[PDB]
Amino acid sequence: KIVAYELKTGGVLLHPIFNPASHLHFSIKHPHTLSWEYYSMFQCKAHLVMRLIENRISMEFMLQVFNKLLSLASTASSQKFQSHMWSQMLVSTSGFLKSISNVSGKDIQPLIKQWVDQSGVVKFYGSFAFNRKRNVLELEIKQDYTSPGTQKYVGPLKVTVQELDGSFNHTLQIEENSLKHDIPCHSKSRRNKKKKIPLMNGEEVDMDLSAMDADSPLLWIRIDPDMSVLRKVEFEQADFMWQYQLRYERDVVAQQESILALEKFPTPASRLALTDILEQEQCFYRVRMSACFCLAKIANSMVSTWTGPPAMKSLFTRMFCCKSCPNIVKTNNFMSFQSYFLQKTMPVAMALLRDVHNLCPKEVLTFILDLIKYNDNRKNKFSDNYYRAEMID
Amino acid sequence: PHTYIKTPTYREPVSDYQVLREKAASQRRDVERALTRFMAKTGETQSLFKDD
Repeated sequence: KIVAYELKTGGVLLHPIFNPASHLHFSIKHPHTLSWEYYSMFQCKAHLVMRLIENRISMEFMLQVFNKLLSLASTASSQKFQSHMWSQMLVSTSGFLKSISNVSGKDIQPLIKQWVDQSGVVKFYGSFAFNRKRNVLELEIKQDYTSPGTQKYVGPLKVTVQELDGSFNHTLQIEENSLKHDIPCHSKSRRNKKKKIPLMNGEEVDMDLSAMDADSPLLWIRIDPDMSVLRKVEFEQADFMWQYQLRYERDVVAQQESILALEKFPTPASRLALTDILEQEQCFYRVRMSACFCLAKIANSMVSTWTGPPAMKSLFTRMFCCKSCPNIVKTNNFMSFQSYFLQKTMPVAMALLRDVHNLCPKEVLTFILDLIKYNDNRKNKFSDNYYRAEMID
Repeated sequence: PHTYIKTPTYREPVSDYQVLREKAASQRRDVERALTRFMAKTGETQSLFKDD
């Protein structure tokens, strides 16, 4: 939301100094002259910058800062002196930074100078190349700092590389003149023997390594995984790396960004990846709800190649319909709250299917109308208004 | 085998889940269509098309 708004119009400036922001058509000196979208993005950017301050100075020290502010205010709140002490209930920026420096011993003045006083987000364009001879991974990260909303980042940058030997984090120092970052790569001895490949968490899984390159061990790369800067990343992986990142990652933001990047690769391996995500309980439900729409877009792009039925129809009849009647939907029992959301989002994405003539097929429209006719809600303890409203959608 | 002995018969029962779902669905759709057409005809009405 904030990178869309700041690249759209100028930027949000937390803590201005009194104009400080002349790129935008109102004055930021008073709350009653702000646009309402600017007020909303102001609150949004403020809580993300506080998450960044928690990233630099750990969460227990952050809660100690907040407790110190509240305790000064509550010793202030019981005095009777007319504001000799009632102004300890008012916080400022300098007092907040001083309380942070009191509890931690680190000051955050570079982070405050970059993300508060400066009003911009950063844009990262990354591309890699694997050097087989020296066994290194040559990243190439360049910033677009000449757009109207952008600024230049010179700090450190975390990158997480999943190779066959596991998941390794690397810190890159991205100075102004930097372009190529050579990080080292590990072995490929988990392709010699079939062993399980260890993940970002402690677990390990069986991966189908037939799509991987023979010479490179690395399975996927993520630039800034923890969202530790206010950034927009445009990484150029290979399509099998996006499919491996969709399947076997233990991070929902990486599964979402792989869904978002698989729309450019309409190959049938990506259709298999999104269909395996859709069938998979123990995936987070908002990833499957995105995979519905991604599968609809991919299915629209590979018409005159699609083999069987329309997308997600057989999957809908496998998950939510009767075993004896495929075209009759099961009676509504909405007590699971994840297959309820997936059930009410799957025909909405299924209706975006189009034939070679650019008209929605009469197999999906008939399916949606049979979902509407055979709807029986006399048996669940929950209402049907959102599911029926999504059927109209 | 019929002169002196008699046993009763019953009507054919339709215990099929498919046709029971179809019967309940079509009866619900027909009664709600009849109700909404009756209530739109005996009151103030709107129309998506001109004089419809």
